[PDB]
Amino acid sequence: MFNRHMLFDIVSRGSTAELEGFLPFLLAQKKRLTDEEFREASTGKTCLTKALMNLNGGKNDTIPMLIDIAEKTGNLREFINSPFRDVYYRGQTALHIAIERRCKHYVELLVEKGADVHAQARGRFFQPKDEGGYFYFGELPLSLAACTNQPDIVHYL
Amino acid sequence: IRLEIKDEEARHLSRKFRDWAYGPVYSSLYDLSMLDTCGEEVSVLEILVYNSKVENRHEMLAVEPINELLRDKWQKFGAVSFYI
Repeated sequence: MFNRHMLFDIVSRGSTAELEGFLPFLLAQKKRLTDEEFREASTGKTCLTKALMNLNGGKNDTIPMLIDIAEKTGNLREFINSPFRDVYYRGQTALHIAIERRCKHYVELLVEKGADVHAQARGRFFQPKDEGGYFYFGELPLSLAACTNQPDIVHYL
Repeated sequence: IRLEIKDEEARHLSRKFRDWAYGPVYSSLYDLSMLDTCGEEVSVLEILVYNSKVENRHEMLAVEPINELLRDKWQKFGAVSFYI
């Protein structure tokens, strides 16, 4: 459809045939992918961040496609590097989520299209247990890959 | 108490759940359906203390949720009732 609630669902459905024709649809109504409304007003969760949460065996084909639509609008260093705008999960990006669920194929895709390595997930959730958070890793994706028992991203970063 | 059913049709009566699994940290979820009966007749936990005369009640309180369920209402009611 032409609204946001259809688009945030089908990405979790993972059906790229139900996402056709949206790239010149943004050519018609001049809208960017992270302009005002195709992003959560409470948190800042975008379509690419939603794509990495719900996975189909750790594989969603919308992930290179959401970068493809962002390339034509010219937001490759913005649609990837848009952190969370909330307070509790503040600063978490899509790079933090792909390292988290061990999508080594998709970690390589983010940096080659342009990803900020030094994005800090400095939210109140990412604090130590004395400060109120549940898990601490030093706010860095290089430190996150060491904390997830995965040296394979550590070789790649 | 540790009841998690894979059949996906008898799912609404399952007891143990999985909220979020961010790597090393798992977020389990136990239902307090009959453990702390607020406005009901009689509870599970009451029979563990007031009614059961079996020797195994020391081990039976050492199950997973009740070790943390008793620490819930101790932190809320212990410091208050002592000061009174």
